[PDB]
Amino acid sequence: TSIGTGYDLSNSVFSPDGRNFQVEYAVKAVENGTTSIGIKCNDGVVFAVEKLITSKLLVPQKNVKIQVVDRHIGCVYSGLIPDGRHLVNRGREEAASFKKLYKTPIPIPAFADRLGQYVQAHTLYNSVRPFGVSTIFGGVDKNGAHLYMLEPSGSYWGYKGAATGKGRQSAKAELEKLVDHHPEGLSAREAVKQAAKIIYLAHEKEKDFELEISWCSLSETNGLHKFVKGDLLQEAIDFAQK
Amino acid sequence: SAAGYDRHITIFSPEGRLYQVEYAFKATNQTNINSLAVRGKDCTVVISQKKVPDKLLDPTTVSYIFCISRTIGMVVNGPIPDARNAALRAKAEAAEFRYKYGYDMPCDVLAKRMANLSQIYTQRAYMRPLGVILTFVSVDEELGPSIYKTDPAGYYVGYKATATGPKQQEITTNLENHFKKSKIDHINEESWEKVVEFAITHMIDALGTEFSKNDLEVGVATKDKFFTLSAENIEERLVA
Amino acid sequence: MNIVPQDTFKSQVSTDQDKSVLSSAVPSLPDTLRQQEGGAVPLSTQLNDRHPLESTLKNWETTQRQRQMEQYRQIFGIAEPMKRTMEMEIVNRTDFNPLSTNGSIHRDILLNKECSIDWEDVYPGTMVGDDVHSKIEKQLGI
Amino acid sequence: AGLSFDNYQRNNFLAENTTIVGVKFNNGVVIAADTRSTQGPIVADKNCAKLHRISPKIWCAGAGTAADTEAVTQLIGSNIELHSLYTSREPRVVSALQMLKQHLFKYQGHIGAYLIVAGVDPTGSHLFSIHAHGSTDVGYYLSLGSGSLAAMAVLESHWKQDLTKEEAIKLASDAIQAGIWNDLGSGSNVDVCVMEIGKDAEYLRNYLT
Amino acid sequence: MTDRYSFSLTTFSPSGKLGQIDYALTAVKQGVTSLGIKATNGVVIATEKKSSPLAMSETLSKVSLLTPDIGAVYSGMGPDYRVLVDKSRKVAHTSYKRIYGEYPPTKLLVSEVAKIMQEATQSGGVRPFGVSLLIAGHDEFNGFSLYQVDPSGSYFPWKATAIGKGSVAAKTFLEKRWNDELELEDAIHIALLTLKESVEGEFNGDTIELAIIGDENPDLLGYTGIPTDKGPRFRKLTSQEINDRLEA
Amino acid sequence: MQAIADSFSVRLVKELQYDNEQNLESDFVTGASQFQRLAPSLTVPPIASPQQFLRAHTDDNPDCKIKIAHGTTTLAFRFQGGIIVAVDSRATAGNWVASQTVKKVIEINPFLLGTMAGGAADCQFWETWLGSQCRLHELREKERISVAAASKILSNLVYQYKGAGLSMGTMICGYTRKEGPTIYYVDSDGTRLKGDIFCVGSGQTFAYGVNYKWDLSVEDALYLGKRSILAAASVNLYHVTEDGWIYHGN
Amino acid sequence: MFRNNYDGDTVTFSPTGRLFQVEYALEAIKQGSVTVGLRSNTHAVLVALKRNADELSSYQKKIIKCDEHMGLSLAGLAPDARVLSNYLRQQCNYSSLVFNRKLAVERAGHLLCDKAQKNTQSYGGRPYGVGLLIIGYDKSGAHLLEFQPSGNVTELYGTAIGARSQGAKTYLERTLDTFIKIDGNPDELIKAGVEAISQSLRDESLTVDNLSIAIVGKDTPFTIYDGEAVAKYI
Amino acid sequence: TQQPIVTGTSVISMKYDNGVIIAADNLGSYGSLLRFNGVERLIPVGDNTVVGISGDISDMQHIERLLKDLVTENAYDNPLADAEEALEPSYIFEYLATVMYQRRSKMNPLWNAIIVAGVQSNGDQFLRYVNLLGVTYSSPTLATGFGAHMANPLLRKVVDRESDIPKTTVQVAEEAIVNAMRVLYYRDARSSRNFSLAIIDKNTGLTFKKNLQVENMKWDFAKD
Amino acid sequence: QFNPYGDNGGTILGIAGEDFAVLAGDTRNITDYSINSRYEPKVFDCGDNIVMSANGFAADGDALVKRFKNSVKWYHFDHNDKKLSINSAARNIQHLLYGKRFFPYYVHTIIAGLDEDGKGAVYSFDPVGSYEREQCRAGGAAASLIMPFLDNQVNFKKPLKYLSVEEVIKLVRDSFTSATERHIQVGDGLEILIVTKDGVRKEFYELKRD
Repeated sequence: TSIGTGYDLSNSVFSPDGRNFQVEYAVKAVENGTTSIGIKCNDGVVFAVEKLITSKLLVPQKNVKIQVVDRHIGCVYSGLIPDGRHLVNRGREEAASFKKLYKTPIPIPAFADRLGQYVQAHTLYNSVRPFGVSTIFGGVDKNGAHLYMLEPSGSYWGYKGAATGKGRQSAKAELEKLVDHHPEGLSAREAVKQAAKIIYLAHEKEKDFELEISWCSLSETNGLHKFVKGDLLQEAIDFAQK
Repeated sequence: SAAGYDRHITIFSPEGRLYQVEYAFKATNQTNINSLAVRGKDCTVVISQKKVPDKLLDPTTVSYIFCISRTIGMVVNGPIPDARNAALRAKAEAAEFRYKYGYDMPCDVLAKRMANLSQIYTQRAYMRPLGVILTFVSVDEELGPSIYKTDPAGYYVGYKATATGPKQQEITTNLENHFKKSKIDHINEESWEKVVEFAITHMIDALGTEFSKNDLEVGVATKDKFFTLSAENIEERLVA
Repeated sequence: MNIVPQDTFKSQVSTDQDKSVLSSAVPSLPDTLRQQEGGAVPLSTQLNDRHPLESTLKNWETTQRQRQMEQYRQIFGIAEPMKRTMEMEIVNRTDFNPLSTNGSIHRDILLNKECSIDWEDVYPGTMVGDDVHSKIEKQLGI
Repeated sequence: AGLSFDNYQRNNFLAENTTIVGVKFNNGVVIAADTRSTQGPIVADKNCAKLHRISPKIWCAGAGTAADTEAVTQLIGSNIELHSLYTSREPRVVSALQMLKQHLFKYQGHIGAYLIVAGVDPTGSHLFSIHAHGSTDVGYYLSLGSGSLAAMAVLESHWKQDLTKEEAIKLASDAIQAGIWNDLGSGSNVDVCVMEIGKDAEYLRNYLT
Repeated sequence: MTDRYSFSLTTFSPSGKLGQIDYALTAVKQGVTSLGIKATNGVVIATEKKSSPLAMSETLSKVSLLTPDIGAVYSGMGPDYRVLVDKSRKVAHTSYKRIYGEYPPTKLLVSEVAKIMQEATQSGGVRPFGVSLLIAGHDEFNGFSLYQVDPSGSYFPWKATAIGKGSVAAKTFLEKRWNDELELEDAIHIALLTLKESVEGEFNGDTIELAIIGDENPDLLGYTGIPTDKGPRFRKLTSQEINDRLEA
Repeated sequence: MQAIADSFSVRLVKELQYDNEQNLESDFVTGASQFQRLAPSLTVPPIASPQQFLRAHTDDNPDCKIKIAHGTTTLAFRFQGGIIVAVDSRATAGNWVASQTVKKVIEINPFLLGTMAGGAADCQFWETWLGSQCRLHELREKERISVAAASKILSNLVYQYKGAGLSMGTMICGYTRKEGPTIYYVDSDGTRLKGDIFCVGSGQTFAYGVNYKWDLSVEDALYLGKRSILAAASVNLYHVTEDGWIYHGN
Repeated sequence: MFRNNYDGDTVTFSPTGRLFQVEYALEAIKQGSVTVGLRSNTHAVLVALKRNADELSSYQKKIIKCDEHMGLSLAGLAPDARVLSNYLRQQCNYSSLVFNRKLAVERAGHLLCDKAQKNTQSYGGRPYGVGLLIIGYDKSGAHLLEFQPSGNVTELYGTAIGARSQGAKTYLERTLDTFIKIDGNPDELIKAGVEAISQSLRDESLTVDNLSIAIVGKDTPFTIYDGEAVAKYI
Repeated sequence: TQQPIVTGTSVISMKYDNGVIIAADNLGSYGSLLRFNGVERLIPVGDNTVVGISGDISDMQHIERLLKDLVTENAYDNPLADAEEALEPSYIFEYLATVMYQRRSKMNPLWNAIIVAGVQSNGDQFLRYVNLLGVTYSSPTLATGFGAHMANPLLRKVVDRESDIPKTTVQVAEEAIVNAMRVLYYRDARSSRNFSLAIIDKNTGLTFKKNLQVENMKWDFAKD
Repeated sequence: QFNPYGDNGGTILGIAGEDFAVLAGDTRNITDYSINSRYEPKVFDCGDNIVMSANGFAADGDALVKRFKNSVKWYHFDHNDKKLSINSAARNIQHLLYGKRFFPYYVHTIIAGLDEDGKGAVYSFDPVGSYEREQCRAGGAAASLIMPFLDNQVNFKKPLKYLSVEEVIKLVRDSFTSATERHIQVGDGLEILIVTKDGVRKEFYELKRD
């Protein structure tokens, strides 16, 4: 049963089947968030986000839905906005501390483990609650490109392609098709086009939507996280439409 | 059902039981994964089943086998977040033992230390037990090949060989039959590759299914180091 | 990353620095009767003529623990010291034995002192205010 | 808790108004000492046991502040016994050395104990010197005390790698005897303890009389 | 400031009973049987090493030496017993050995363990321990002694007793088989007979754990040279000795 | 738990020493709580010998020496009409010009007077603090504080800091209905002495010629105090009655 | 009915995945009166409608100055507004004292978000229940920010919060191109704000007692107009 | 702290019409032993600030760590961290002076003398000095240690008042600095022939010159 | 032991007029016999028409002025932007100085402004907070030279009450010129702050630079 009565009113409690229902409810909260996807290309990562069209009163350049943790790490999240902001702040702090200590940018697996330990620590006591966000992050290090997805339980994994939010099922189906049709791999620009296509397919929607695409590629951005400029974004949008 | 304050905290039921501990035990089988551990003449071998049904996952990042110290390896049955928590705790414990007492921590002593921590969790109202089962393996400089296991109840004990998971009964029965036939408590082999092959064959016979190179993880502890085999090593071991 | 304890000296003093023994008649002044120190011990005398090793011995274990936490933060991340501190706080907070002074077993397990003895363990150690109610008031902060 | 600092100011106001050797041999270690105990120039005791037992196969002999030496040895022995019970294993000399070093370093040299520690464990035979401030050193033959120079001269005269048990016992006894004859701090008798690998420790009280 | 306190986990029932202590006693009654018999020249402590067939029996021992002259056994929850044994070994040194230069007598160490167990019932952070302990010892001025300690912290001395799943039948057998002229060997034989009726499966030296408090053992001292240094009186019988006694 | 995380989440603030609340309060970062303490907070050097440090650095070129109160003769005595306090008002001269008359008698409140001796800053600061304490006490108890209580408060305060470096000697004089007129002498050594006649400063022996009887009139008492100060040597006179102190000047 | 079982505190999720205490804290904003903020490339303006308990009472202060270059207006719980305003004053004071810097508006928004997020994930406290509008002028020009006590901050050219703020917000959105280019003429921007806040009036009229204005600019320090100082704007 | 062990001698600096110039040698002494050659004592902060440090080398490295951490924390969650929210010389000096005075008040001082030089965002020159006691001051020419006794008299002949600043070109100021460094190498026993120089100009930005050597030395009249 | 004190010897002078006040100081900052700077002001406007100077160890004086200005900021925040009177400022400075009773600031402090009735007022402080209101006070190295000059020129000789601002400025300039001629530590420049009902005005004059 999805509702565990008598075992869902406090964090860090085991059900008779060995389940933790507060973490599952945080997962339910995550599943109602905006659709976000990540694709791992031959030598980089691409992140794509579907966003709702807001009022014209918002400053166009001060509203970015893709967060930069470090010069080589990109991140998006689905769920509670404040929880995502808190987790991104913690990730930036961890990256800064590692770079100060060991004079090198932090490898993606180490960053993922630190974030996962921090998230898991919030499923241990009844005085806190689990984070209501699922985070797709990635980047490039000396060992290559890495893409990870982290869940409210603290469990994280590396992915060839990841999706989260309301339209997670369609996005996952498209990602599986893309993996099947490209056993050899995929390039950064082709990844951008496919990410635009997947976001458009998943959205298909009340009035309109906008698309944000970011990428980090050794060949394209010299292993740095950058937002997609006007020309490439327009090309991706046109490819997605037709 | 606990039917009381034991629905949340670890206190005695009228029958004299701790339901949260038993529920953590139930949680230990969430991943639906089996692991086996056997001892050679001068090596110890652990083999864990790997299930990656999702095509979008990166298999190289899926592992339940951890390197705790130079000579100690660990296999965990249960969810991966608690597994990583326990792995970091065990690493810190081993390093602190070396700093405080001047020699490397034995496998059994580390198992006892983790069991004492689990006892703390069982007795404290505001601390929950971790829903994992830990299996430490090594080649101790005094005891030779060593396997020890700890559970959420705080109980720990050593084994000639062990199996953990939903299908652990069949594997244990097969191990008991083989040991009764051989009338020894260890595997009579001189190379760890042969012990790895024997453990793979035992797992295949017990589970009744065939395994490829990507369906298993293998860790080997010798008197020098504990190391994890890669895909090529497991593929080489399968061909025999 | 300290080894010998540092920053042990007091930087400011006041007549109401000890909040637990403040006089009810004059709240800005301490209550000498309930202090039970002999009645002739001004606070200023505690600022001079101290044995140089006393501060090092009194803060040694805390300094080693802080260094261990800093090492965990550097190598493992914020979560590991956070969890260690949380466990220690939870254990210390729920222990209230007004008739005993010995530490708990679980605290010793957490501090990795299960089979370790120091002189603090061998040597663990009135007219007014040495009863259960004083400890209750101090514990509850009322 | 711990050692008290009370009456330090009061005591300030009131104020204002031995030969020990250790020798390694091919299958173990030997420790030896003299038996003269003095209080200034007066001989307080002609038969005093200076060899102390940290553990059944780990022994030590000290100099400096006698009370500090005894107290530190007993505290480390209690810790060693508890650790051996906890690990269900024979105690190691390295562990006792680590405990002694860290305890002495904690007190910043204010505990005046200087030790020679010899022992046998499953890893082999070990001999160490320990200073009050916390520094430790390893050696094949060591001397300590006011008669340490004469004993060291004898040890440097007649030490070699291939030493049997009897040769090591004789060499240690000769070093203690030289300290006895040429130093006013020593003189009465020779106590020996032999720790051999795979056997029980042998404590010879008044080996030379 | 509601986190500065935690309400008591052990409270009185309307009938006047502490429920958690009773439930811990119930958990003790569900454990493996352990017994003790006091003789004129020694004390015997016995237990059943109930276990997986692939588990090494020698790795886990339910009989623990507390001092060279004091040992203990338990019935109930193993981890609680392990924690209590570590604490008792430490306390024997902190409170007695480093003060008087001697190991404590049996009754005082029993009192320390009992106080530690009692403090677990006056707590808002922990539940009481779920074990019952049998402690056997010898001391110079009191001779041989055997005590039982309950989860509430109460302790009592016994000529012979048993705890665990088969406590009632074992107590009946001991009542019918105890006299004040019994010898240590007779006590060992009676302990084996009593354990025979309790063990359901294999009854050999690999499923029984026996320990004795008898005469001093110079061979276990580890060194020679001091005539006044008494050897340990606690001794755990090996599997071969148990097999030899069972065959005879 | 998140507070622990913040404590372990990161240097600059540590070097600024602003992670401590006392440092933030002393520099008025978080507000003006520094100016809201009933018991003042006194800074000490974080060393093993603060007393030796202060004694060495105070007993040594510019005008930055600690100002010392006048060693001039002061007299206080009690009679059936109240209390007479007389201070020789000879003013020392320096590189400054006085705006008005300099008072060597501190007016603690409209009913209490104190006399300065030793450190001027210590006397002024602690007698103003004593006035604040007396006002709070009278507000709480709805009755005028007795002279004994105020003198004891000052004595306990100075005793808590005994040996730190404070130097002060004061005479607390007051007339209450219960006690009548009362004079106490309190110094930095912790002594608290009730008395009838006090003469402090240079020439105290000459001024101690006080012709004294408990039947003197107000005018006779004022004349006697003036004459005693003149023999010790203008004079400043204070007459303390149950209704307060009255300043005469002479 | 089922919501009643899962709204006890801030550390409890509903089975559908909702955090109800934070939603209630957000709902607490509409219990306050309407405030409006807008800006151009050179100036930023706040307009507040003040309320009184009765005719014998005074009107509540809705505009609080944080620093010579930054201020805010509040709508919601009074204690939370007091706490947050004091915190922002402390942060600006720290910046000025330690670095001789003027605290950036974006930095203040980030600090407020960090402070507000903590109360929504721990037991013992409650989430803040006041919304804020922050105006300022710094090296990046004029800035207007909207702070929501769930721990959210947005940067806008204009907005309105409080009861019946939808009309003012719609008016501001419709006429964005008008006030977006009112550079160097503070009076026109203030008048646009007054008209916007008048769009949200219900059976009430702006007087010299219930109207409050605030302006910051390039050479204009944060200034608050009350009483007769707003008479010419009515 | 409480005693210097490895030290550097002196730093000199002056203002000219469009910017500032600072210079310091590359030696770390160990008493009378000239132990370490190749110690950089000019720390560039941002694109507009240079900090020169004389005194204890370990404390200098601690200050370098503090400056790097300040630069990193400035860019934390700051989009325009290099365009309009970059650090100013005044901010850096205020932080450093606060640290120096606070550590003086703790009886745990940093044994250094620090000069901050740069150009503010409005084009104004910034040049200020702090030391281990927390004493701060500003002047058109600044120097520490031996330089304060020998370099300042030479530099004040070029820039003696504020009105002289607009009349001084970069070439004249650089020549004066080089001559002062040569004089210091002549008459300072703990000095080195190798030095680094930094020019901060409101038009050309930051120019950092390393491996500069004293040249044109008049070792010729010693023959008789 | 580390010595935390220093000396940056300078000279300051405060004079109270009928409806104005003046606080002047030399701008020379020196160490031993060396010149750190020739224009380093020591007299500051602290807001609310109050001028302050703390002569002696420069770091301590800078810290004291900084603390006073921050406290004034908080006073304006907490009391509806009420104007801080000169006597209240003197009390605050007394508390700030006495807060360091056992680790004192090594400075002598002068403040100046207008009282409640509009008359000029000057307050002088001892290093640990003892303070008094005075008509005129000189402090620093050359006070013993400046004071006799003013005493010869003025009667506290046209009375001080009827002097104008310009005459007081001229007297201060002449006294400082004489002190510069006689004292090695005095020279370079002189800065004067004048407080009247219209606010604070600054004037600067050059002095001998040898």
